[PDB]
Amino acid sequence: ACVHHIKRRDIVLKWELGEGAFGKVFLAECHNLLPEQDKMLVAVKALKESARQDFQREAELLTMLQHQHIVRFFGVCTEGRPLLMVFEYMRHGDLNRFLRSHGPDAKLGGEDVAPGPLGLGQLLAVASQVAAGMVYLAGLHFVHRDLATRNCLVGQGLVVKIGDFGRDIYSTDYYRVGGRTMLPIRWMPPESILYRKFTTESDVWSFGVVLWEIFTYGKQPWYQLSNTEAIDCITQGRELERPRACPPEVYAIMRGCWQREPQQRHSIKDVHARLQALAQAPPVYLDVLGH
Ligand SMILES: Cc1ncc(NC(=O)Nc2ccccn2)c(-c2ccccc2)n1
Repeated sequence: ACVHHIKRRDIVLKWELGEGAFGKVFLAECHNLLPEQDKMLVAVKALKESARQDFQREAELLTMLQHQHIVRFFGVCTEGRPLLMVFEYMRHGDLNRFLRSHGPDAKLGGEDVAPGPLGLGQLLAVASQVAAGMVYLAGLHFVHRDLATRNCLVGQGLVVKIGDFGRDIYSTDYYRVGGRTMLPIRWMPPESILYRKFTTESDVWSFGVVLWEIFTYGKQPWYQLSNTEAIDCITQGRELERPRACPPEVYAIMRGCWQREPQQRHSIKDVHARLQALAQAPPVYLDVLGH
């Protein structure tokens, strides 16, 4: 257990940010966490609570996964109750709400983003960041299982990072099975729905769905269908349409994440190289991509 610890006197709760079942998230002030910083803002998760052993293995797993496009984990506070998990605070909240509030369906302030809906270059910078995080996880042979824009965070400078939360204003993004167990069906490949198989290969299908969410400005995949109607066409080989804001070159990336045969799909190292090239592309080349 190389899990970093924090003393409860070093954490000062300000107010709530989010809530769930196995938690509730607070914005807090943390002292002596990072040198030269003195005091910094963090997101503190107070746990529900015998799942202390479940919490410990989860803490050990979050310590292991530390990268530039993975939501930073600082440590736990085991001294007293409730048990606390400390993470980095992300000014813009989750990627889904960020997309919806910077979309054509938004009513209105410009420090990190220009007026109006996010541009093609911004949307691609957002997609390449999520891909870079998936390259690291696939590299470590880690299978996410819940890759969606509602599980990504956006920080100062439009830095996008991957996490895994519990949500609850995103209940329609899940299909309730055994009165407790939930599935993000709309984000799952046929092998996961039909055979209950989840691998690195299935994560690229999910990233492909994330790519479609980015370009639809956070709209739900298969929104026009119910959960069973969604399972039918996912298992029957039906693909999501090209988003209005999506150029054909990018739709070619999504389609390649959606090759039914898992082994016939492009690697995440590939998808990332194709997205990084488009994000780092000059405006002249990108203006040609936009029609
Ligand atoms: C309004 C708003 N700002 C920031 C947020 N979170 C973070 O800055 N970090 C973080 C880290 C780990 C787990 C959850 N959140 C959240 C939020 C709250 C609950 C769950 C999802 C996101 N919401």
